[PDB]
Amino acid sequence: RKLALKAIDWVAFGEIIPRNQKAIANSLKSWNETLSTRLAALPEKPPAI
Amino acid sequence: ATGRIVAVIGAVVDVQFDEGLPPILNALEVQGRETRLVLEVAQHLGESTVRTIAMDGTEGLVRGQKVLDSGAPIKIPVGPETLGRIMNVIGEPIDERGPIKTKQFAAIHAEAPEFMEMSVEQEILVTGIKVVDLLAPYAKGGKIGLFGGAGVGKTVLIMELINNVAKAHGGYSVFAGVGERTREGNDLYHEMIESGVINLKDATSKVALVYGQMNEPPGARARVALTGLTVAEYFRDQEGQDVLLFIDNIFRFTQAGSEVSALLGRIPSAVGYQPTLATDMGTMQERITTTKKGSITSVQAIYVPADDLTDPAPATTFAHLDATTVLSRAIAELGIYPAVDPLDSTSRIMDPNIVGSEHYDVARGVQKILQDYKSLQDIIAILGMDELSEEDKLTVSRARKIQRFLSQPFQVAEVFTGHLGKLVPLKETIKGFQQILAGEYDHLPEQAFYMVGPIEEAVAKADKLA
Amino acid sequence: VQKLFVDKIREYRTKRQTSGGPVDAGPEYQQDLDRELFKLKQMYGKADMNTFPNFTFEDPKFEAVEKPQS
Amino acid sequence: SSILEERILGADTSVDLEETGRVLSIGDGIARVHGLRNVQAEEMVEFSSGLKGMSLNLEPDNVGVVVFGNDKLIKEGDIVKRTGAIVDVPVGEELLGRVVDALGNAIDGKGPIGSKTRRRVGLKAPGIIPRISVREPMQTGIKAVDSLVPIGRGQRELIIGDRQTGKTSIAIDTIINQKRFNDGTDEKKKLYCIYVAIGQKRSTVAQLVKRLTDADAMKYTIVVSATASDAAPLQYLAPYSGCSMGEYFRDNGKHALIIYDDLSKQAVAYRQMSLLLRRPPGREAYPGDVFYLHSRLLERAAKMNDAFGGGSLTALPVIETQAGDVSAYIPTNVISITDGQIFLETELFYKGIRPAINVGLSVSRVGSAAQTRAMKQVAGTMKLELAQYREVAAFAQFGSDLDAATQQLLSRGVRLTELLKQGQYAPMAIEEQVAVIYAGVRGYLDKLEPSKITKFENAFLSHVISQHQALLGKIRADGKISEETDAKLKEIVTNFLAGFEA
Ligand SMILES: Nc1ncnc2c1ncn2[C@@H]1O[C@H](COP(=O)(O)OP(=O)(O)OP(=O)(O)O)[C@@H](O)[C@H]1O
Ligand SMILES: Nc1ncnc2c1ncn2[C@@H]1O[C@H](COP(=O)(O)OP(=O)(O)O)[C@@H](O)[C@H]1O
Ligand SMILES: [Mg+2]
Ligand SMILES: [Mg+2]
Repeated sequence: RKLALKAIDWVAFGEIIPRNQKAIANSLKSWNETLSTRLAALPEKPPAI
Repeated sequence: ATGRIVAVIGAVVDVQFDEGLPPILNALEVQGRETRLVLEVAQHLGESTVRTIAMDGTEGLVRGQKVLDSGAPIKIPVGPETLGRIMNVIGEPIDERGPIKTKQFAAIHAEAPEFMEMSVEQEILVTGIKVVDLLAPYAKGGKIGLFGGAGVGKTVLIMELINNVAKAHGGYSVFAGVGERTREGNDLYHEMIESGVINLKDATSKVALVYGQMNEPPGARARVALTGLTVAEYFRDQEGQDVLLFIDNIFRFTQAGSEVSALLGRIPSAVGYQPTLATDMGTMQERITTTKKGSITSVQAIYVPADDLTDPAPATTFAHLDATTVLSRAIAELGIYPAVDPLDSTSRIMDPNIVGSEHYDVARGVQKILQDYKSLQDIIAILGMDELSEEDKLTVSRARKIQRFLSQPFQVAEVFTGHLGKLVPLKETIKGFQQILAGEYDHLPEQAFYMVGPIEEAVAKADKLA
Repeated sequence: VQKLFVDKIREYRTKRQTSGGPVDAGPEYQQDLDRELFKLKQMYGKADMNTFPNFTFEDPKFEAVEKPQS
Repeated sequence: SSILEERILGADTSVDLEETGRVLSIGDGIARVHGLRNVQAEEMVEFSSGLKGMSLNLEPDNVGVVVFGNDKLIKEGDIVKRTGAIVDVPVGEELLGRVVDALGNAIDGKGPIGSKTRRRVGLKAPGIIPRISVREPMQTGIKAVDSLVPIGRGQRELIIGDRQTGKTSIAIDTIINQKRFNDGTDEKKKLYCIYVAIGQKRSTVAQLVKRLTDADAMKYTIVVSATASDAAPLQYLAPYSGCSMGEYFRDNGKHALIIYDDLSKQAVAYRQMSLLLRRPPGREAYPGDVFYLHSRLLERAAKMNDAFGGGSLTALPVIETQAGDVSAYIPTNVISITDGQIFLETELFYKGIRPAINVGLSVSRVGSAAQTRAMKQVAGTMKLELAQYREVAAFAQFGSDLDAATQQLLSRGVRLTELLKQGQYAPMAIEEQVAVIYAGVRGYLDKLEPSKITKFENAFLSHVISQHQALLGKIRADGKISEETDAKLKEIVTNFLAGFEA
């Protein structure tokens, strides 16, 4: 079951504060939510033949 | 196998045999007439006596007049030579172009398909009408009803679903006329000859026709609907095609079945109908199915008596449909044509996984703004518009731009008003209602959203008036 | 009716003498078993006998983020 | 092939003297039979061609008989035989996972059902001694049902409303939602289900077996089916046959559930069948005993005491009404047999409340209040906070401004109204319900926007099943939401609210 964990990084991760680059992080967590549970149902193994 | 007439009441001839009683729903041949008179056995009244229902007129019959037994039900000639020909209840050519020569014959009465011959697969049949594409999408292989009073548009709407679906169809087609007027059944012959669907000269015709109109005796209108239903089953089970089927009007299968039920000796049920109102309907409608051998795409026009939807004859048809298009009278007093009730029309495929999750949210989100205009009509009628809030002067002005943007000019209605019939695609209605729900057109008036096609004509009509 | 019990077994054994499928098919069983064999493939799909899955997938390209900082 | 030959050697050709009555008439299903001396009432008689029928009227000259099938193979002068048995259907657990007709013959084609015991369709409801009160819950997974209008086990609850409002879907999320107990370990949390389809076309009942087989729901139900094509004495016999397979469970220990879809189509099959027997009409040409027709059905839904087995039999009758009028003849006769109701409307469905339950009118004799212990905490206060809302929240025209006074309370309702909405064929659990209801009443949502709470729910729910699985297992096991369990949830909602929208 090849799967990685992470840290709790949701609070200030949208507060990256680029040169008015709010969309850089506001799109970044938006990719982060959908990719998490969807790749979890990929990571372990295929079913029986 | 012979017998004599004993009693005659209207269209219920009594007949006594001597040996060889015919089983129920045989055919009997009355000897000594100029035309063909076929009697179909209904009952068995005891001690060698049957009670029959006649297909043509019974005037001129005397008692003792002989009656001969066929041996079989009403059979009609079915096959690929039936296309381009008009028939009646017993299957004789009434186009005066000569006989119909097929290799096989099909009885009028057959059973229903089983449980394990059903097909569940659903799709979407895009038509080109905004009210039907958005709010209540039709399927490809399911029954459709068009409920309406008298003078609302149940057949101008059915002349569109031929003009949009029977042109781009690949398989065959079957039309049936049950109890509606005869000049309309003549303008379907002189509009399918001109437009290449009927070919008088060779075998390249697509549609079949079957006709019993509102001049017949009521033993014929009660059985003409089982005739076009049989020519549209050979093209399903034995040829394997994808057939259409247009029925107008299917109420007269039932209106003319409570005119011969009084004289068979039966106590009447509620408001005057026969005791068996909803078993003969569930035996005619249970054969109009998509199955594992073909697919019939029904479109039936249904009449509601005296503009009442709780009457027992319309309100038992509802369990046999998939889509539903309840039309209305008070809508059509405003001018919204097709006068479809957006709140009363359903489907079984309006679903976010089938119709697509973007479309499903413009669907449910435009009913929400339409209900909230209805729920304030008590206060607006008495008090006024001017005693409302500012948020609820913005579900009133936005839901009067949406009602007007459901009326579309039809192709068959160019000859009435002189306006070009418009067909919209599916993807240009979802895009065109999200720009009324989000609030981009809140400066354009409401006379610009009226009787236009795609949404760019609404800003163009608004460009004209200035 | 054991005299009928023997008479439906003995004309079942005659059916067990078969050469090519149907005995009295003619144009009937040949057309129907070919009409039905299409319908189990028509709305189902075009599939051969033993061909394996042949495709290729491309993943999302990992772009970078430019950031002058401090 | 070996299968046809082995079916023909097992056939028994037994012959005996029958008892036999010549036919005198046949029309529209009724066969007045001369002869038949020693016949019983409600006996099953058998025509010559293979048809079957039930002799209702006895009379000195003739004997009225109605047919289970079709009346065109029957000619005057035929032969009617005697079976010798009041009408009975097979019963057992061996019918589980099938679709059957109204006399117990399979219409799915998986074969002959191997059944061993036969039980009448006209048996009697149990009296006053062998019952007990309603102790247990029945979870539907709907959130407007489980919190506000709970349903015990053994309680007749009426789903009433119009056409195309949600009456079938409400009773099919209930079939799906018991999947989690039926693969569990204890034999007293299961719920075996039964669906009775009366007056429905076969392109709805063959489509509902599809929706009940991807989710593997069909491995624990039975479908008794009498379609609109059937004989009118087969739509009359169907709920009395489906209810008699329910009482294999209840009279042996387990817990059953039964849906009649619907019971306004078991009445017009009694009006027609008993007008052609020349019985005089009552109101709307209904017979005299339509109240006795439904009442002798809805009283078998018992809850037995624990010295008999303790089993239960819930019932969920569906009723279609015309134009939303509840004062009709057949509605009011069945409102006053059931303990509680669920009033489904149309203006709720279209404004957006789906499942469209009128939570104001959906009264329920609460069933000894077997809601559950943790839901009592959060939906006890919810019931009052929603009731406080409905008295005061119907203006649509504002002139004055009282944000400290009124606008705080009506902001608690729209956060709890839009919480109550649900999807379709995805029913929740009870501890996944306690979590999402906790966050609504404890003020932890008044800083959102109401157009984002349906989006807030699924992101919340996916976070707790993934990261907090040992949290929810202490609510389901311990029953209550304890004070230290109140402590742990206080951070999780606020930690997620700190990083929800970013
Ligand atoms: N929870 C839900 N949320 C939104 N829509 C729903 C929900 N449940 C059902 N629907 C939709 O409502 C429509 C009617 O539901 P349903 O078929 O159960 O009504 P019904 O009254 O049983 O129909 P009938 O009158 O034919 O018996 C369906 O199109 C269904 O997709
Ligand atoms: N789309 C439409 N646009 C304009 N007028 C219409 C439309 N549909 C119907 N009408 C009017 O309503 C009438 C409807 O009658 P018709 O559809 O022929 O039969 P029915 O009485 O069964 O509806 C038509 O004569 C026409 O005047
Ligand atoms: Mg018309
Ligand atoms: Mg229903």
